[PDB]
Amino acid sequence: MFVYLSKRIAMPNGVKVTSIAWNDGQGWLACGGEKGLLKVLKVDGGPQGQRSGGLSSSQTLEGHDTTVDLVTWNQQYCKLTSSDVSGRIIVWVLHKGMWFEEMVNNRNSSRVVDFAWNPSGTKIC
Amino acid sequence: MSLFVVNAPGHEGQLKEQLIVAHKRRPLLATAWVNPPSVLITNSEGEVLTQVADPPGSTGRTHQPTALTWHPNEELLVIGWSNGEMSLWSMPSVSSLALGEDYTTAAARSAVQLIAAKAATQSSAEGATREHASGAVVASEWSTRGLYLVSASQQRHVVMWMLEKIPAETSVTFKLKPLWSVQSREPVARIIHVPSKDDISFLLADGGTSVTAINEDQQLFPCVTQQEQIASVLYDAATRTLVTLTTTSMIEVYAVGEDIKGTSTLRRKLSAPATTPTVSTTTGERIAMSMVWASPGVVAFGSGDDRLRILDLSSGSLDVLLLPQPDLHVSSLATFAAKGTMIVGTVEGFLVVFQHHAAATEASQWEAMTVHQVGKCVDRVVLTALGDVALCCGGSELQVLHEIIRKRAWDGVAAATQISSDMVVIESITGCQCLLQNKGNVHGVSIAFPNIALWNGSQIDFYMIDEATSEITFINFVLTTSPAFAIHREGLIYVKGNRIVFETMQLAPIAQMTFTESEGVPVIMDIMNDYLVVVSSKNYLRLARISTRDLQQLGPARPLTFLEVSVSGARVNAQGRRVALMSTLGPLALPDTRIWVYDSDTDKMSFFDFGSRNE
Repeated sequence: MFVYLSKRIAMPNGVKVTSIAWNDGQGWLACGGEKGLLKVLKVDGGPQGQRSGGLSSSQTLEGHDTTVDLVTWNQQYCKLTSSDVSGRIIVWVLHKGMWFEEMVNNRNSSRVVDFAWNPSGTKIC
Repeated sequence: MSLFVVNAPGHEGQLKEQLIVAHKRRPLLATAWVNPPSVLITNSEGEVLTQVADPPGSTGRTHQPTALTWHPNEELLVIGWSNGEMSLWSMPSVSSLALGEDYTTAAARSAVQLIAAKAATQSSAEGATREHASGAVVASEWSTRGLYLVSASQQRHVVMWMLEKIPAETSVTFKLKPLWSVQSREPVARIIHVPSKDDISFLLADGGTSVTAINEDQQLFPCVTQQEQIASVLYDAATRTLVTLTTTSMIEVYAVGEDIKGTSTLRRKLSAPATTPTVSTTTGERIAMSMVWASPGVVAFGSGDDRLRILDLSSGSLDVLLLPQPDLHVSSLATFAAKGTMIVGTVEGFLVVFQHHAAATEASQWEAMTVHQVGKCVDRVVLTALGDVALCCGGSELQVLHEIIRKRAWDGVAAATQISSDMVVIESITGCQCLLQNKGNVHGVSIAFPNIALWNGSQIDFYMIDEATSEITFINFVLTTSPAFAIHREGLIYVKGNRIVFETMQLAPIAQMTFTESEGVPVIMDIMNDYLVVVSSKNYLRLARISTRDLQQLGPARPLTFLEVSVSGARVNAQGRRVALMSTLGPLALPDTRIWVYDSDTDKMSFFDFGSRNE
């Protein structure tokens, strides 16, 4: 296989990126950055967005305070899961191109390390 | 022929000639004034829409705007001040107001854009002062698709900005966020953008010897290299051509490919003599170099002399097309690609308008249509979306010239002629020649002697002449906005809303039946003797006969068969049977070379063209 650079995208404010997750369902790419930065792009994976690398949509998300570090997807229901250094875990649901917060949790005692979806997409660890 | 109407939105502030900008598609225009430092945003007719100052928080430091740029498709302006603060002026869209759906005529759109501009907003980009490090924004530029912005300051700081359109719960807001903070060798003067045929890549020129581009790789690299100082760089996106005229007036045309590298194709020595040069001592500055894109493939420049120098990049031929007179010092230049028209501004106070022949010798293709002597030295010339031309006169002075045809009329007793924006000469066959001045500009003239009605857009004033004393006095106004109005011995017939209102001199209603949207809004009307013709906005033709009591419609509404071809004027004969029709071409109100005749008896529409006569 051949790997070649095709595109560089600079997120706003020049903040170091710490968590990247791509959704198989529709091409929703997620990016996390320091000081509670959460970004979601939509890149078209079809031939229109293949040769040109079409960045179809952009959306900045908020609700995190510390550096976003753990981001994961769920393709069947197209759901997102996010965390931060503080320990705030947020699940995001798509609705008309708007990512609504669905649940916020915080153990307030330990740092969350990683997420894990079952291959069926019904359980989260 | 035709003339400009000159509207000057009055302000005693010192206008900056370098800071008048026009939205390329929406008909708006922004100006920056000093003492007081402020920004007047007006429509395309010079009518003030809003006035903008520093957003609140200032401790008396009313900062000075230094750069204004438009959004290429939205009604959005961004202003770089003297302190590096980057403000953003946004008017709410009409469709966001959720009002009625009848807003499709020009006047209603003007009124709603006026009230929305009064309901606009100003926002501040966060941290923009720090990124410029309290440096005045000497330049800014949007991308071709208008979602990347670049701001360059006098501290050589160049910052790229990403545009985020946030749909609010009841409106739409916008934000501009910094991406990079790079440095140039000098304060960059002009920033240009290159499209790929979206792609983010901006050329930068500081007025030195070499131009520096920057792309998404965050690298500032030169494209063309010259050993002499450059002043202005012309970019053609369709051919990607980059034309540079040196400070010594040397031609350097570079073909630029995808590698962002300029390759010279034509560069020939031009011998401009230095025998007693006319150094600009009246202004105390170097003479401004002037070149713009005259035509696809052809570039014009005026050297500040009495001559105009055209250069055909297709054949490499440079020639001169002279003005009708000698002794004309060209100061600024502009060109309208929609009509193929160049606007030549002179220090003496002349505007010369050159028209494409297709809109022998190649230089004969351009020809000067109108010479308008404004009588004041022009600083900068900026065209608008519709073709209206704004001028900066005397530094602190601004004018907006809108091109119209001269209104005139001939009732049978006296002829009325328009000679200025608001001066009208009325002259009978009895020698009763007198001049009258209006409060506002002249937009419509109708005469039924001695009653004479003039429409100034917002209203019509009908004046009475007492020829026994030869005294003329305003009496009362009819506040309507339609271009359709015509006075008669029986009364005045105009359009209020959908209704076509017939009244007396004391405005006693005569005919009143409400029209519908299917019948539409009449735009054109003609009165002569006892016959009237009405043309709506949907090509509908209604002949009518006016009598002492009623308006007997001679038959139903009729359509006519001809981008699209509209109707701008109609005149009916004394039998009330044949109607002469003036057509236009395209939404730009371009004149048409053929004229139309509708006969109601046979209901035919014949025509005769004048392009066969080159007329």
